[PDB]
Amino acid sequence: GFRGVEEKKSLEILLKDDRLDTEKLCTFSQRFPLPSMYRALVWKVLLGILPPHHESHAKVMMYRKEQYLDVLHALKVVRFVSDATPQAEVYLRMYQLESGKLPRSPSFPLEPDDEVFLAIAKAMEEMVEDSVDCYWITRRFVNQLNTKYRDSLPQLPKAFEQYLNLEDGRLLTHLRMCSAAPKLPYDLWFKRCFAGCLPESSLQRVWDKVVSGSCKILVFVAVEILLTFKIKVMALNSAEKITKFLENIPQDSSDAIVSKAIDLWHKHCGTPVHSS
Amino acid sequence: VLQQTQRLDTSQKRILELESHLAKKDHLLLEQKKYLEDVKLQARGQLQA
Amino acid sequence: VLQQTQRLDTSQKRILELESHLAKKDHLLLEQKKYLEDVKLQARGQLQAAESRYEAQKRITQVFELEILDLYGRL
Amino acid sequence: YFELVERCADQRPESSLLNLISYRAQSIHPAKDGWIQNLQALMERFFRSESRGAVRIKVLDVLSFVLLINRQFYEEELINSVVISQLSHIPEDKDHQVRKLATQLLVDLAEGCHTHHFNSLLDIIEKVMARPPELEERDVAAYSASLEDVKTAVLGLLVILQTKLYTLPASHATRVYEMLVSHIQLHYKHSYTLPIASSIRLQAFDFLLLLRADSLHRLGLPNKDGVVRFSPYCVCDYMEPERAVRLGSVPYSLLFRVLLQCLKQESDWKVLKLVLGRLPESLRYKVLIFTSPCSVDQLCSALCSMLSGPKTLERLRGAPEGFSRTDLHLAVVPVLTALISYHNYLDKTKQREMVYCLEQGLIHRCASQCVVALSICSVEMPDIII
Repeated sequence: GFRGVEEKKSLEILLKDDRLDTEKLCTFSQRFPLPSMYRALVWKVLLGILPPHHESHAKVMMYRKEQYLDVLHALKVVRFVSDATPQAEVYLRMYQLESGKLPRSPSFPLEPDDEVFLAIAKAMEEMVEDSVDCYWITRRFVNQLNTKYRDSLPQLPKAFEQYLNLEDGRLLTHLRMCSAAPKLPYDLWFKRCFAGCLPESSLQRVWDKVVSGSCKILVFVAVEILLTFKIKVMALNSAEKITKFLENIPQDSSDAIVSKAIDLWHKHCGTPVHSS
Repeated sequence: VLQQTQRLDTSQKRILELESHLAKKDHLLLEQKKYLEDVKLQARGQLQA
Repeated sequence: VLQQTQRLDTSQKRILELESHLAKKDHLLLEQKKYLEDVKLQARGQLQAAESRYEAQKRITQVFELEILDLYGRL
Repeated sequence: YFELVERCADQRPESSLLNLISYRAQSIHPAKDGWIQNLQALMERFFRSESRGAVRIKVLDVLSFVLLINRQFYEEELINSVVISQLSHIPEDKDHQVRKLATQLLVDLAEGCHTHHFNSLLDIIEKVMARPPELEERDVAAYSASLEDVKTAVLGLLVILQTKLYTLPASHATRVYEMLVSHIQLHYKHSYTLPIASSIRLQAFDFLLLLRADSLHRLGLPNKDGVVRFSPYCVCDYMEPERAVRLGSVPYSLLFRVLLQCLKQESDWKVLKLVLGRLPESLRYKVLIFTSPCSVDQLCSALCSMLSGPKTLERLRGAPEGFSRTDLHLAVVPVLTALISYHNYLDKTKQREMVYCLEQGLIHRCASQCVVALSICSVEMPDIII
């Protein structure tokens, strides 16, 4: 079955309209993966980097590029960044400047928020080719974590504890016998949004859903992580060993991890339905 | 009675015509309302940038 | 004949009211087109006002940038 | 800055909130995106969840100005989004100035609103009109102002009717007439006595008694120049609602019935002086009485029993200091004189009582009217003038 063709053509129809319906684009992003050629466009549109009207994209990208170059040149002028500075750290400093949270000098150690943004920025670099697009996608994504999900993300660990049992109760019982449930890497999974845990070629399938309003996809991604590694987790026998394994999971099974996490999230939270 | 019924029928038909025309005008007004909504959405869409 | 005359008069005054209604809706449509063109014009005006704000702040940062480059050069 | 003032509004001085409301009002016009939502938010915060009088008056005035300017195009959207959604709680509101200004707003709005949201605006006006055992002599005057919203609601119904009678859909004038009449009847069911209620009855009856009707059953009212305009949609005629342009049944029987109760129960002489002063002219239009379930018998009974017994003077108040039974004769005789024309539609006991009242009037200063009336009675009522 050529369902990939159906998905791509439906998205091209959603993108053909002179006004892009962000609600339909969100529902599509929930229900299907984004083709890689339209992922940056659709992420820009849902993150509000580009407005719904397609005509306005040229001028708004001029605005975004001007803002990016102005902030970057300013960081160069106050010597906060340099040409050697990694692109992710450049994005971190640009975000700090734009949010008014720039330190006095780059030698000031990173705050936890800074490391979280840096991790998401590193992951974005591999997903988005263009530096301006990558920076804007990164900043809007992290801002969604701090604004659209400031209350939802803290609930995610409990949702993990719930759905983990609901798919294999004995597995969560195995974890709680180790009393390792509060020591699982929730800051990685839900503040850094699996940046640095999954390869970006499949972390992007997660982030399609995170952009389109779903941070529970993160819960199900973690759940499918532990379901995929049942053979290993049921052989794990210590809280610290579990914590270290979960921060460095084998990356080979990650494509299937995210695919089955999306399947699980479509099974437990239902299939998205187009509005009438 | 015959004159009044001729005039009743013609005026009722004219009323139906005018009601359809007025419905068209109302539809145009609604369309222009959402056109203004679209216009100011586009305008603030790049004003925010 | 009284009922028939009443039915006519209801209809005939209603015609005059419906024609004033169509005239009023056409005039409202005209003033609404003019108002859409005026909000479109205010859109241009506000966009260029924001552009001028940006250019002025860009020049202010340009002066400070030249001061920073001079002060660094003096270090 | 005004976001900060909004997020500390409770602690602000009132003038600061006035400036905030003026600023947010600047933000509310069709040129600005989400202006309806901005108005709804301002209304919620500073009317629905604010309790200071001046702030709510200012936001109500902002809503009034927004409606004054933008009812040209966005009347339906504004009514749905803001007015029905926010002013519906006005009947339960504790601020008398706010309630009065809110029914003035709802009235001015409903006068022109010919959409299907007029019923929703009359819902709020009605629930305002749907309005003590202990009062002190000066506290009566202070409390009296707590009912001026009922006054503006019903005087607003007068303005609304003067407009809605000539405009479709005809159910609007029908509802206004039913509310105006059923409320002026609620006055007698509850036996209201306060001067506000007296003035309400006076003004409402003065408007109601001016409802004329032509031979075509069409209701009519005078303009500013006193020239009658007959309504092409509203007719005095009784339609049973049980099992073409739809036509407004505005039956005169409802107003007639409360006129009966006004003759039987009213205490304010300024009202009876009006009802008796305008009854003869109204009684000229036999189309009104006959086309509706009016009861001429009850009318003659009310007038005759008013003259026959002393109980009317024990019921009246506010009459001139020298008011007497003779003055009552002078006022009722005109109505009986006009009522002679309904002899074929009056019970002969009532005709006998009416002839007796006219005969009794020969003692008083209205002797000329009584003799003239009795001459017509002789021609028209031979079997009882014998």
